[PDB]
Amino acid sequence: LGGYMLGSAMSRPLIHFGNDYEDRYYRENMYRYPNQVYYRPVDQYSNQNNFVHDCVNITVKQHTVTTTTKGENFTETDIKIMERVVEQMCITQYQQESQAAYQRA
Repeated sequence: LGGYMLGSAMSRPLIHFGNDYEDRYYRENMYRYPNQVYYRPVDQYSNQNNFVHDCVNITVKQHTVTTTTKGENFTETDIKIMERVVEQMCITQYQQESQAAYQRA
């Protein structure tokens, strides 16, 4: 995460899931299964999806590993979250960071 540009609070996708319970649950969880990720600045790398699974590996983790110490832990739902919000969002970077990392490079 040190050599990983924080994905400046992502696009806070808020997957909503189709369940306002979970819609709410991400809006509530966005400070943990959240609207932020860590990754390096990818000019879409013809596969940010790649750096994604690695970013979900850093971000859900930083929130369930350096953060499980705060008392904050995920469940496969909570993870299905970081995988829906983060695997998707970092994937969004596959298309979206070719924009931003084009900009920032």
